[PDB]
Amino acid sequence: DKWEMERTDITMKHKLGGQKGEVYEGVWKKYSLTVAVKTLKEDTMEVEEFLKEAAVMKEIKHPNLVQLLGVCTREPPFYIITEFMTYGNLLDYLRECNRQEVNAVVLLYMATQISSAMEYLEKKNFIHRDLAARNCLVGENHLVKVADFGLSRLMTGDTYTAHAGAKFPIKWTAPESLAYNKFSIKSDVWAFGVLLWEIATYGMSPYPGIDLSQVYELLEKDYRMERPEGCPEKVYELMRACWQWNPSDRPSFAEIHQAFETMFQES
Repeated sequence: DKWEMERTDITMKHKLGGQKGEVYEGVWKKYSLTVAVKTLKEDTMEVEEFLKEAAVMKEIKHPNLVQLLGVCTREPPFYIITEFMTYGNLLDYLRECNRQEVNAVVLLYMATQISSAMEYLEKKNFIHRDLAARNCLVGENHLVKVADFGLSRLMTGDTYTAHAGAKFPIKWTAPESLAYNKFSIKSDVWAFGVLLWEIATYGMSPYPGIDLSQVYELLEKDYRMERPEGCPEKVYELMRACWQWNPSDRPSFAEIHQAFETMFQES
């Protein structure tokens, strides 16, 4: 493909973290450009899987989804090269910020950006399956982008059944996923509600102190997290709409983005 790069076009500079693989800060030499590089650890994740992740990322083009720049797929070790985001993941960012700078209007701006990305995936027949603040990245001037290594192809809106034995992040996971391993764009909507709660609390852990093995049983009986201190009523109403028991009663991402755009532009 046009995406293929020579391995010697990039040089590694720093390690950022690991694992199923490692992520490096590197340099694209001809352009003197700082980039991010994801590598495949041998032998953790299967190879065809990794390569398919790259294939899918080739079709993605949106200001709030992390942009692919090139791949190395001819020989091991394999690389996926993307744009570099200066300020790391959104969870640590919220936990460590100056709240006088990162104020209410900024929180609205962040939600608007993320929902724009999800509206795009909704139109293009993709699902994410691990939406959470830990998987969003931050740049200068409160720019936010969603990481997209785990996208799956799925017509809007059919259902994907996860593999037997899979383990989920329980406090972000929709009830139909917890009980029957079923995922759709509506389970992405549920998880988005939890992400909004993360943003409103500047990165607190959800359902504090509540034993994981009882979460499902509470959701069945209509327990939901309470309205956070300082959270606007309309935003909380949006949260609660995202957490309706029946998937078809939950709003679409186009509606959610419309609502946040209006709130942002009115503030």
